[PDB]
Amino acid sequence: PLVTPHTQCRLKLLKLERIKDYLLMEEEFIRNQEQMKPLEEKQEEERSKVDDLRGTPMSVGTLEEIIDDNHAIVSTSVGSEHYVSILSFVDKDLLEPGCSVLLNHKVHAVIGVLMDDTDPLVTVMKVEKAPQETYADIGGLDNQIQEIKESVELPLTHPEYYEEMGIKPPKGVILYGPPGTGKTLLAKAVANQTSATFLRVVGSELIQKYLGDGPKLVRELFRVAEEHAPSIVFIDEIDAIGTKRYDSNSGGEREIQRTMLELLNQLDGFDSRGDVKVIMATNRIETLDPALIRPGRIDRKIEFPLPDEKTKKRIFQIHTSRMTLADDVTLDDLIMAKDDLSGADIKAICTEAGLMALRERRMKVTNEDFKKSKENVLYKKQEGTPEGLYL
Amino acid sequence: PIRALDEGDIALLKTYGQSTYSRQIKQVEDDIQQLLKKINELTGIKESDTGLAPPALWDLAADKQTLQSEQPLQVARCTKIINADSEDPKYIINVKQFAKFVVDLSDQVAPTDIEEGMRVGVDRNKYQIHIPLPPKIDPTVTMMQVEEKPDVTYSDVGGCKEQIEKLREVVETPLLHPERFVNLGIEPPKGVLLFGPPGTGKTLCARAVANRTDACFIRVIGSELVQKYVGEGARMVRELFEMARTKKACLIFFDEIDAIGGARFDDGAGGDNEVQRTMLELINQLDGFDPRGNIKVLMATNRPDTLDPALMRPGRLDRKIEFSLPDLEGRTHIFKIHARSMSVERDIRFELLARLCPNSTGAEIRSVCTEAGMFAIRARRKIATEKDFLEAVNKVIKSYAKFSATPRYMTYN
Amino acid sequence: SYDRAITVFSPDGHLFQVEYAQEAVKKGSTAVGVRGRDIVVLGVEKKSVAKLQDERTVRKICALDDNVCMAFAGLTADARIVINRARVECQSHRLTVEDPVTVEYITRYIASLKQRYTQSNGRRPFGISALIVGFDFDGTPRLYQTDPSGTYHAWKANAIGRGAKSVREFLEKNYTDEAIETDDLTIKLVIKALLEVVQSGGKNIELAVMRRDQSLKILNPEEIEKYVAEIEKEKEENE
Amino acid sequence: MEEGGRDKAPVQPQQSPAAAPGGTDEKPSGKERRDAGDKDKEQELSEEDKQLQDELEMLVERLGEKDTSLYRPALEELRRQIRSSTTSMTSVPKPLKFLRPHYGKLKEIYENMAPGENKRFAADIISVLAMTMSGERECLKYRLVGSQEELASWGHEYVRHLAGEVAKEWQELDDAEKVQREPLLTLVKEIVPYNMAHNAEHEACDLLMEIEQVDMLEKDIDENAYAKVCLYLTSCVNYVPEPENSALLRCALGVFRKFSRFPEALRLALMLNDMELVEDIFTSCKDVVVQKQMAFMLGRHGVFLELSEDVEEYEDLTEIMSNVQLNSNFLALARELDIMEPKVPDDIYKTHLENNRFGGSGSQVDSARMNLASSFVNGFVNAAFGQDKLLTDDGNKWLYKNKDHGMLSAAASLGMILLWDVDGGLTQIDKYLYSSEDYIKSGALLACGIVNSGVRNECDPALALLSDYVLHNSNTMRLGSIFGLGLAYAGSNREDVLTLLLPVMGDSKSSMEVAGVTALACGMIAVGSCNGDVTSTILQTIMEKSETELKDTYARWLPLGLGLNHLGKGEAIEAILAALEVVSEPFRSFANTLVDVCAYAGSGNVLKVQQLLHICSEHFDSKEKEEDKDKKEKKDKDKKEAPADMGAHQGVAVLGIALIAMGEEIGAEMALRTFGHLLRYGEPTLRRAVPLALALISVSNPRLNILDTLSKFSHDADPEVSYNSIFAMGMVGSGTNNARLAAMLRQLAQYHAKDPNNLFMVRLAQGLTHLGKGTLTLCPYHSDRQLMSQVAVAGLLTVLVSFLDVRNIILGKSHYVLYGLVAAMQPRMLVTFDEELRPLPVSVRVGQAVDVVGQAGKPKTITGFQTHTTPVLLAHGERAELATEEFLP
Amino acid sequence: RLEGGSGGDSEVQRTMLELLNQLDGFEATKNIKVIMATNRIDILDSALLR
Ligand SMILES: Nc1ncnc2c1ncn2[C@@H]1O[C@H](COP(=O)(O)OP(=O)(O)OP(=O)(O)O)[C@@H](O)[C@H]1O
Ligand SMILES: Nc1ncnc2c1ncn2[C@@H]1O[C@H](COP(=O)(O)OP(=O)(O)OP(=O)(O)O)[C@@H](O)[C@H]1O
Ligand SMILES: [Mg+2]
Ligand SMILES: [Mg+2]
Repeated sequence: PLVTPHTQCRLKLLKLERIKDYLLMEEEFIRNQEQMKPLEEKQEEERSKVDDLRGTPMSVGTLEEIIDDNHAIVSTSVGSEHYVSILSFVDKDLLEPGCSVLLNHKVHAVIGVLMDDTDPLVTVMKVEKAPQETYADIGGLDNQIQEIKESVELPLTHPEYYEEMGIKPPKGVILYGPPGTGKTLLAKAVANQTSATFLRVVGSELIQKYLGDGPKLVRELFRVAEEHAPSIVFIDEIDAIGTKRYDSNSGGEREIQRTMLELLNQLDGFDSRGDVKVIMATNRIETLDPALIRPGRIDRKIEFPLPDEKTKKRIFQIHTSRMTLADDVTLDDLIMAKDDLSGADIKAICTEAGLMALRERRMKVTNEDFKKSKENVLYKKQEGTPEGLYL
Repeated sequence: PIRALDEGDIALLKTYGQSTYSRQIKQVEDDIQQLLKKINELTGIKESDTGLAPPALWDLAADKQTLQSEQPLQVARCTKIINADSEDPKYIINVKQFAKFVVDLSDQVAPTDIEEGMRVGVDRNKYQIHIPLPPKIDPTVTMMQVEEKPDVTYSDVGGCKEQIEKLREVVETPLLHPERFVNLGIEPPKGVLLFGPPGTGKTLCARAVANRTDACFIRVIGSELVQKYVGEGARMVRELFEMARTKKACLIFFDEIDAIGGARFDDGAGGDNEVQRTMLELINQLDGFDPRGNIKVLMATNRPDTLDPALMRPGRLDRKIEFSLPDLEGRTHIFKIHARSMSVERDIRFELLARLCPNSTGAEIRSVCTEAGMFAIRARRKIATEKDFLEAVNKVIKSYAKFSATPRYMTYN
Repeated sequence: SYDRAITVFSPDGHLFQVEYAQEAVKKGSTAVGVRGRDIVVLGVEKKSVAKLQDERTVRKICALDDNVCMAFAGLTADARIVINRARVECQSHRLTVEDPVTVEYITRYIASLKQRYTQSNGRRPFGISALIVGFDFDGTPRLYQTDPSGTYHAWKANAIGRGAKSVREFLEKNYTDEAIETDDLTIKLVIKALLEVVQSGGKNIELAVMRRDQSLKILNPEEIEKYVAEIEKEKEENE
Repeated sequence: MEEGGRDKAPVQPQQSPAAAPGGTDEKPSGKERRDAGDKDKEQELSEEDKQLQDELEMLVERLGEKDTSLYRPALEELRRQIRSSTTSMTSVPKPLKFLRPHYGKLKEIYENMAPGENKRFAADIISVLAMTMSGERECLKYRLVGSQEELASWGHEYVRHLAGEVAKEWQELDDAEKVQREPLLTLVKEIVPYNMAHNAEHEACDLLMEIEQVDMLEKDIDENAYAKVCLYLTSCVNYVPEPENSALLRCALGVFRKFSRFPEALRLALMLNDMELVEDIFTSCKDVVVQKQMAFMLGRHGVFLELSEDVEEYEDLTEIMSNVQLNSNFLALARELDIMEPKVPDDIYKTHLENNRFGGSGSQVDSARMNLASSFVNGFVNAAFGQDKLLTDDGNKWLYKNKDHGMLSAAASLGMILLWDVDGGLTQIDKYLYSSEDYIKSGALLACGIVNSGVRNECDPALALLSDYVLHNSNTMRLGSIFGLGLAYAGSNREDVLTLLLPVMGDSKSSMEVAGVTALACGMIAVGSCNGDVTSTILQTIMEKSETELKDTYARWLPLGLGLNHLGKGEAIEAILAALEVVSEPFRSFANTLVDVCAYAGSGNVLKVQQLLHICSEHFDSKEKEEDKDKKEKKDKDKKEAPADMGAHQGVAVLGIALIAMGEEIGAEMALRTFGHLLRYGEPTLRRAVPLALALISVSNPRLNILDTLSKFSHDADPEVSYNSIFAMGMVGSGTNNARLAAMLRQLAQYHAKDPNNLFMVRLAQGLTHLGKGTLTLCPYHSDRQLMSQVAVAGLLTVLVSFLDVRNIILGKSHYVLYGLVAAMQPRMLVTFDEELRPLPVSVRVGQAVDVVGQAGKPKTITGFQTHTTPVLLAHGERAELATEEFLP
Repeated sequence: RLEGGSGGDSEVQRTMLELLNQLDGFEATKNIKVIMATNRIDILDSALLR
């Protein structure tokens, strides 16, 4: 992530060709690795007959009980239960009733044991790519940047400060405020610069219709996060997962309400927790369940207000990084004159003014682009409130 | 009158300004992302190796014995027996998934141990009984017998000198002195509900009695009772209330019984039907015919208003212990619990801190104790001062509890 | 939850409908005021003329008696009743007792009239806050303030309106214990205080002073422009 | 689509150049005046860079391309003015008249005759007219000429001054970030004759500006971070005179032309050392120019400052040599007893207290080889004045109890207790010296070289350790005497005691470990000349190693001093020297990869890195040259630690996947010493990737291979929270991971991270990036261990006292004459700023704020404020001079 | 987004939050463009109008 000239300079032509040099050599070295292997023994006769000892259509079974005389009991998908033997090379130390095993068809015998057993709905929610830029991308939020770093990055990088006072770091963080402020960016910048793994949850993702399929996916969600790295979980749009827990008249409302009541249990209920951090985000905060807002579950409440006349300059500066800017413009024209508008408004102004230059056959962008752009973006919010009663 | 695109004017744009390094820098970034892919499929080293033992011990088995245990060994199934008839086998056997057969015993059996309701090994071809089995134990109650001590002493539940006193009477005292109840002529209650505001200490009292129990203690995961199949959740209730009768005096802790049934209604003709069958099965094995004897039930909830009056009846839930907020003497004891194990100044007072938390819980007090040390890491200190806690009270409570009353305060001094 | 009544209490002892009246004060234009050695001064901001009206009917600074002033915030309707009522009391006091009216006596009348106006149901309280400035009580300069709850109170430098928290924090680091003599210096303190306006256009400041012996002296936008020039003269020492 | 009606320019410049063949002949006025009316108007419709779409430039050539093909060549009688009207008007649209094979024909309109002063109609326009087109000429057209035919025709002759005025025009029009476009122009034009381009561009830059030097100045050194061998040879010496001739910032000479010492010429920086002795200005820049010249990148400068001004201007030499060294001892004496230091912590051993209740009882460990590691509770913590009377009684008993190699080891630990000392360091040894034993005196007198290491004053050039050496008829008296003095005089390149210790090589007394460390002792001294050392080593190498096919005591020690005597030059003559000198059998051609890449410390020479892979890649090699593929991988570890993190991410990407993944003996035995050589800072990417292969011990191999990778997994200094890994692996490492073999090792790894609170700079990067070695002192250890049997006997000479080039620690002191100032410094996560808007904010981590002797840390360019100007070198270096000036109200 | 209680609707919002997020979630999509057309400008929600 070092393309730091950020412009059409020969350095970025030199830097990226270095990256081309190392990856081509990494290709050619592993190309030589599968080339110059004169070693053949296959399996020195042991695993080769074993791979022929097991059946070729390997099937999947489920343990019920363990009769340890090398002759146990299993269960199929339909529930057909078979007094099968153990056909060796399996240590009887990691097989428990519930752990799924590997079976045959002709004799149904236990050949291996199936590992990791993840239902392929939670593996979709496992992020592999760092999407966007680092903390230097966003346009100045540094009082609240230092807040989220105290609970996520700093306890993982340097947990020597906390043992000197015996204080565990906070676990839950709410991001709340008006829309268009930077909630989704602050999660993506953390997921960029991190060392542990990352999990994203899009709102109504853990909602199904089979009346028990809802809460069952939540158990496997925290199970995967606990079994893997000391990592964090980002669950966004939790306004569709909690509203004050009232009792009413609809029957599909309860399997909604029950799944959202056992997330409470997995979070800060019994046993312990492990090193799992949870980051949650909404637009509205007052319509939530007060059982989730209490500390023990969430220890940080972070406001994201609409910007000022000072850090707004940093918003216009970053979104006008790589565009040909004519020297006629003043950034403080649109900032000081109008004092209402979000950070997502400013990105729309910079894109619209660039469209106005091609609209009148230009490359550079003058003040007259921003005069028409600041109009056209802002005409989507109504005229006003009250008349001059107050003075 | 605004139109500014024509195919000739397209060729104006992509030649003006850095014609030298435009594609020269771009396709270098393009084919390296292609090369990010072409490394990955060239590696291909996924390697989901499992099942295999260390390859230095099974060598004796997979020489001939594995081939000796293919054709002579049997793929026999297990079943259940209804009954038998005299002078003959005449064995009537079901599967509950397959059909019901009437079969013969084999030669390798003793005809005495073919008692009714017994799991037996059954042939696949002629379906003869070969091997009788030990009875089935339920697999998921074994998963939720705790077999583990969570470490919370009664000295950490401060502010609750009387709620523990009520809870000591029901759980601990008949299990250690079952004399004074009989020697006066009373009976102890058998069901205690816990209700009140959240974060008040519901889980702590349940976590602390799992420490000092000297008895069978069963945590019950609440949403395991709700299943996909019809009647499956009601069968899970039964296996729980059978094995409790086997051993003596086992403890069962439910938690958030708001989820497993709160109200019985039917106006739109449907809804939470399967939840009601599991919930009413819980009732009839709680009171009814065959009283349970020595089974103590603890429940805890945050929303006690929305529960069924069938559970509100004493005889099922007998003692209503509620948790409130500690007045002042409770909170001053709570600060001394959660801040004794941290590097503080040895001269500060805590009663001034308990003033400034008027309507607060035990969770909110601990959040102040954790936050005050976080201000010490904002600066460069290793001990907490008085103003560290005073800023932490404004950070936790006053940042969310009041914003109009603090600046415009001049109605009260 | 429970407010919707001026007679009910909260479970933690509050009157939210009284507290909501102070929220209506924060929609008003800011007005500041200090006292000095002899000359008291108060200024208002946010004139914002709209190209088609006469500006002598939008006045926010009035005089109750010959030696007491008034500046307010909130909404314009409720201020007109309080101003017109206070002119009667500061005149009927002179009839019953032949003295002139002190600046302390008229603020207790405004607070007590707003007091009983809060107690009875079906009486919406006044959503205004006022500044009473008068060097009347035997050559002594004073300034008080009010509150929609009905609590008269004395400061030495005051700010109200939309943005009072910045100005009141500004004056604490600016009001010297050195008394601002050479009273154009004290007037330049207010123009420096009102320089932190919501937009600071320069020509939206209406400062009104009183030399404690004459009547009210409304400043013109040529003398006030001279004081805005010398504020930029002292600002040249930053480089 | 509102076309039509206002298409004036697609009609009349569509007709009048179409009437130009209709009015060239038989119309002498219409040939000229309509051309001039075409020329100025097409010139005028391009000068505003606010209409890129030109109503002529992509409207006329639809017929005008076929016109110009019949107007410019086919006229054949071109006048003196009509060529200045044709070529001035028709060389403008030719980048867009023609497609991508324009690159051979930017001349068939232009270079018929370049009309006059082509910037006359191209001055105020940035690049739309011809300046992009000028770069198109220098890209392809000049390079094919200047590939072998630089000295050539008009394509070079006028093109020189044509590129001269264009390079002036980049810093003329707007003076924007197109300043850096001039090195984009100067290096593409005549890539190898860059200096022939730069010599005109040096003098043009000297008269260009004195404020717009510095961002182009750092643009050069960013391009000089990696190049070809000849480009790094060329543009670094072009970099030198710009703060010498244009400006006189000039305090960036000494270290930032140590950049240019080894590549261009060793005497050239000595002529720049002469240029140091020219600009003797005042004292303050002179002071900190010569602060680095002793113990920051090299020593050996104490012979050139005893000339005719020996009062104070040349009496800084001994002050540089040992007094500011002793003022640095006054840091560890005064300032570091003040911050966090009593004489004996001695309690990282005591931090193993909670283990005795973890699982019942304790007191089960009674291994005698743990008592080797018991010396490092006293040994490592007592660096920088951890002086101990009777706290060495754990040493004093175990010295007189058993363990002859530990008698040498505990005696060698006394030199680490008194490090950087000359005042009373020998007096501490003398009371613990006279025991009349072989092992006791050979460890103590080797430690005497450690005490005066970095001093190089008159302590014992041949006094003590030469008299220790001539005592030999026997064991380590023969060995341990030559090692300490070459360790002490490693910073020097003195010839005399090298010739005193050359008959150690010429004795042919066949003690093998003595001759091996003899190559290591002479290797630490010199890096340049004295080819007779290369002669002396290979004579005994051909005598001894030819009559054997055996252990790496031959191989790990004897070619290594050859590589240390020829370290750091990418000339590739040293490979022609060494590899053709030892043309031999392949077990002696193990040494082929040593002196090849020891001259290749750090640069971008990726063509070497592929021959560092492709020759001996895998081959599966049934136990014959497996040492060579490890040592070929050993030389992959360097040429990776200096490219300032550009290849470090690529190094951890390759060596994580390729070897430890799809390897064998190369990966699972040796390939973790990269991480024990790449960085010593620590970060949880590689710090957690090593216990992926360590918690999985993979015990089927001789597991001390993987437990060697345990050992220098803790080869990251600057103490951390890594105690969680080592103590928990020490808990499983007591019973399992047998305490007979590595109970020394895990606690060697445990006790080395908290060596001392401070003094962790062992990582070969000073100022920003220059080497300053540590290489000649470190690299023997990672060459020493990649096997076994030196965990018991022979490597105990090495494993204690191998690397001893720790150069202090932080950048807090002020030294303003009386040394009373402390100032206000502001420490931050390091710079990222390369080219952005004007005043580029230097850093980003504003939270930390100290005043005085605060730590260095991994990426810290610590700045200062409060208008103290800090006008010393403006590049840091931990002995700032800090004058005072405040003329800005 | 209306209130809770037995009013408004949850499930209409449950679908709406996914439309609110598959084009503006953690993963930004490319080369997919949406067109929305309706009257009643002031009564659609102020989270997809941003
Ligand atoms: N402080 C900021 N600096 C720079 N860019 C910003 C900032 N705030 C918002 N943006 C812009 O807003 C977009 C991100 O939207 P944001 O993270 O505000 O969504 P959100 O808060 O999740 O909105 P919603 O709550 O409606 O889903 C980015 O494209 C970014 O360019
Ligand atoms: N009376 C108390 N004394 C000391 N600590 C307390 C007390 N009450 C609560 N706490 C602290 O608050 C934390 C959270 O309390 P807990 O979650 O047990 O409350 P709860 O009533 O069980 O919450 P819920 O009703 O949501 O289940 C506990 O970890 C405990 O440390
Ligand atoms: Mg969002
Ligand atoms: Mg609880």
